[PDB]
Amino acid sequence: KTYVPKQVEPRWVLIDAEGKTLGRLATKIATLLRGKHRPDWTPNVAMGDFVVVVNADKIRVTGKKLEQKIYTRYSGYPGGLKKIPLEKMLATHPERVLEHAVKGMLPKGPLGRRLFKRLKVYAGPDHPHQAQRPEKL
Amino acid sequence: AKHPVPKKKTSKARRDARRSHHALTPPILVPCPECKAMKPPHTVCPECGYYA
Amino acid sequence: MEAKAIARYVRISPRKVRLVVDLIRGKSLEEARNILRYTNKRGAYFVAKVLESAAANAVNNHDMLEDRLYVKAAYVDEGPALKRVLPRARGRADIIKKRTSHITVILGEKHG
Amino acid sequence: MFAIVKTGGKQYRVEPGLKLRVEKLDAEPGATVELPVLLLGGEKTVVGTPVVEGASVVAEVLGHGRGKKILVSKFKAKVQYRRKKGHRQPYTELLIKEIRG
Amino acid sequence: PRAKTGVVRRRKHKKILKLAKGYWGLRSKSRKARETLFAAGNYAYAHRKRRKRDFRRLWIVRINAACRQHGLNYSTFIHGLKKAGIEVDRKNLADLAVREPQVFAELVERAKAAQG
RNA sequence: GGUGAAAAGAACCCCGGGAGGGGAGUGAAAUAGAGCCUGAAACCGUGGGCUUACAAGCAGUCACGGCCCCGCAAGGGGUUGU
RNA sequence: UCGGGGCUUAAGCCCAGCGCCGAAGCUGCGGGUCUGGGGGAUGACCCCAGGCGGUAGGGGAGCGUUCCCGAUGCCGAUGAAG
Ligand SMILES: [Mg+2]
Ligand SMILES: [Mg+2]
Ligand SMILES: [Mg+2]
Ligand SMILES: [Mg+2]
Ligand SMILES: [Mg+2]
Ligand SMILES: [Mg+2]
Repeated sequence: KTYVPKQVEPRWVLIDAEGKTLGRLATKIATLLRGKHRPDWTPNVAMGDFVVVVNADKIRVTGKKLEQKIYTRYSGYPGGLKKIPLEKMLATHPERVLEHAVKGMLPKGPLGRRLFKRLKVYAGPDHPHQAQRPEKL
Repeated sequence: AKHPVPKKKTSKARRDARRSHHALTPPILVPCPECKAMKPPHTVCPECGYYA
Repeated sequence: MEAKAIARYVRISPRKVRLVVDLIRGKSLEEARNILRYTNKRGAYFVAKVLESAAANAVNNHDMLEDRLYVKAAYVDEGPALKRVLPRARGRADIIKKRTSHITVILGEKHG
Repeated sequence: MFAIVKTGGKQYRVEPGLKLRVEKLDAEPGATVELPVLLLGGEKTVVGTPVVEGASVVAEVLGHGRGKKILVSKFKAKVQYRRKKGHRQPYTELLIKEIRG
Repeated sequence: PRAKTGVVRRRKHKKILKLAKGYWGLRSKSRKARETLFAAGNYAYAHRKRRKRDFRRLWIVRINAACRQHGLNYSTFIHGLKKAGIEVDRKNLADLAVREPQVFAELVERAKAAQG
């Protein structure tokens, strides 16, 4: 029978974001978000590495995107289709742009939402100085 | 019989759930100055009497 | 040790008395007595009467002491039902179901 | 000594003597049988060719026997078609003994 | 001669109702169970074929994530072995990445040289 | 339509207005106690094991894990988290 | 809204190349069954190979309930049927 893993300590990670393409970066963040990188993978338990990102505003994006890219927030009320361009998100809470990126690449299941928690994001940098901080590119 | 009609026989589980708040609540009583009997607050009582 | 006391064929709805019963389940004897006393319900009377008898049976037949017993358990059961007719508009004849109860009350010795 | 060995079309590592269960085989009840098929070992027995050359994993056939009766059953909607059928797989109780490479 | 339906049916039913025991609502208390069983029946058979596929990929992620740690693609890894002529590492027992990683490592080294 | 071999159909005490019970007693048998042999199923209910209040569904099935229970062991049963 | 996140010397389009994924198709190991063929005083059974989705529909082989012969028998209070 295939290996039956057990409790594993959360491996935190420190991730840059300057000049990093939105999609290309989110990809690695998600794959590392779940323990999919470690050969001891197990979709059942879900034990992905705690990813913490900084320098959110620094994220690059190709061609017409700051102006073209649109987001959609729909309330249950009529006409509540409220939509926002990319430039505005960077103005308000910019961390959002990357979150809605990773969130979109995370699985639809409940545990996936549990993974989205493992994902921390800001722009300064300066994370909540906890302990772990294994830098990466 | 007319327009209002139940579409489906409600599941036994769903039925019991409705009667969630249905549960009663025990009355409130207190020892009286007379006998040790338990009178309801702000009240007299038989086999005990009262004053004033 | 435990003492039972059943009241079969009581003209009253189960769901109705179940409420009263659920109040005293696992309660001290004297404590329960007072509950039934001032509880605003019809089912109270039938549960109080039988529960009262459960104490008598516990004493005069099982050497249990009045000052130390409680309601180990209790529950009502649905007996048969008295089906009746009912004249309805346009001649519809709907049967009515005056159900009956089977209140059971079992006392028991406390501790030591 | 993790010794691999393919028999019955399926392969699995092998501990230094331990109770294992493999596909049926034409062997005596409690006799002995040698599996020339062998892959790797304890000290990195790199398998040059598909299967290692001079090497063999032996194990005493502890006995034969059938097992859990898994239940198969076909069905198809809007068409009277349903097939109840039982099936239980036979297997040999290969007790690992020698593991000489 | 008359032949009462007798016990025949009751035995046929409870026989089935036992098999369906554990389910939900009337679905485990009546002929509804029968319907449910047909679904479960065709589910077990379909999920029996799935069970292979499930682990097929289950190991592949283990394998790929493993040799990707040493520095190479899963396709790169396998190609080397298929070339080196080593059917040894059946994808299942490729789990060595957890058990005796050194062994798995040398298997990678073989794949490295076997390619070129 | 059916108590039981036989009425031996429960004297007497206790709670109670009664009904109905708890003792005692008869009987091989009283969940054979009186529309009473056998008593299945729907349906109602109490106690116990496991489970659930960030969750999306023809209700199951496939895998892993936890908890409870049987076994010298491996193993088997119940529950369901993902 | 391209299935969605996303994607710009591409995660788009055209040209060429090597490698891998991926079905219940195929191979591997095991068991069924039917058919044809071989061993065979030996009926028997062993071995080889191939077919085996399936409604109307045809064919074939069984299980089970009621009753009769079997019964002036056998099982049965050390417990039949249910
Ligand atoms: Mg009227
Ligand atoms: Mg009605
Ligand atoms: Mg269908
Ligand atoms: Mg009887
Ligand atoms: Mg289990
Ligand atoms: Mg025929």
